Amino acid sequence: STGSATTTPIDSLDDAYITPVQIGTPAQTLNLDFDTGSSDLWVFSSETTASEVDGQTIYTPSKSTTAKLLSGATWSISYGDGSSSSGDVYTDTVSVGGLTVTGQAVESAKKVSSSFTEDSTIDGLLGLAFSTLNTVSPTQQKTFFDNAKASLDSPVFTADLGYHAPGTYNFGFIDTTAYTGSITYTAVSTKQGFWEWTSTGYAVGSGTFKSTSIDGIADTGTTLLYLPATVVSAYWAQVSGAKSSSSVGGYVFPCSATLPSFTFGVGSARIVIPGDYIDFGPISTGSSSCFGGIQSSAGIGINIFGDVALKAAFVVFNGATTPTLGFASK
Repeated sequence: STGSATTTPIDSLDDAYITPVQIGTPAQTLNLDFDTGSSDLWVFSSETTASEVDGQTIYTPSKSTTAKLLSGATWSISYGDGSSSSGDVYTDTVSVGGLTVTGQAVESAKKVSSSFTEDSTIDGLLGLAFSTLNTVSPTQQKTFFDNAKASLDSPVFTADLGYHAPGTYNFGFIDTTAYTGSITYTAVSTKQGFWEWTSTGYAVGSGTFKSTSIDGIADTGTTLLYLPATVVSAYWAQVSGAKSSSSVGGYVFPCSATLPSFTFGVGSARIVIPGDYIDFGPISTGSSSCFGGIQSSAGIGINIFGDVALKAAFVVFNGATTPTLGFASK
């Protein structure tokens, strides 16, 4: 089997991407944030505290003939941005882009934090990291991909995120028309439960490539590119007037600037992020200070290849017995 679904930016900045997901019988379609940095599939629901729902579409398990309470199971998760959610668990039929999993753990939110409430466009998350990170207790549950894997034509999924435009998540096949050149594959460590890999270096603009190992994660659920302070300083030093602002919470730059590109290494291959992808717009409406898309990972404790980086590439998440990651230009 295979599946193919379009993923769409939630706003004009590509802050996140949402993908329609069918849950239950008859289908209830929710728009979920596919997140390769976590491993829970959770949804706004009929059980979510009413004051914490503001415009989201909810899953109502009592209206699904295939929903079953997973008795005694609870979940609770916190994300890198400090947001969180928790609740109980149902199993139900879940389909993405024509690919169907029966008995998928669907984690129903009883509580969500303010940033989730405030984001009316995101009806929940679909985790695509390794199932060892799943938070369900006392019986850990498998991700949608893990459940689908044995049925897929090939044990892979791909992320093809657009810049200010829709893109595609495919399951079970590699669309050879979706990228240029060849795909370069690189080793993955699953020791921390992430799609963790080591970039071979970077360049700023038309500058020379610096060979240096950068361990980080491929994370579709993180908006920005978080790299070591040395690398980030070298980038922003090429933008007149750019500075790190503690009050804003990172690097900002004059909105009048033209940003240089940023290149990252994948083995001997190179992925180029155009300068425009690094512009996240005014810090507040009407400001001439703009937020940067490359930020320091210092104090996160991990480097994160988020959407800013991933949307510059066609990315293969290879879930074979020994997982790997592939990157191609597009």
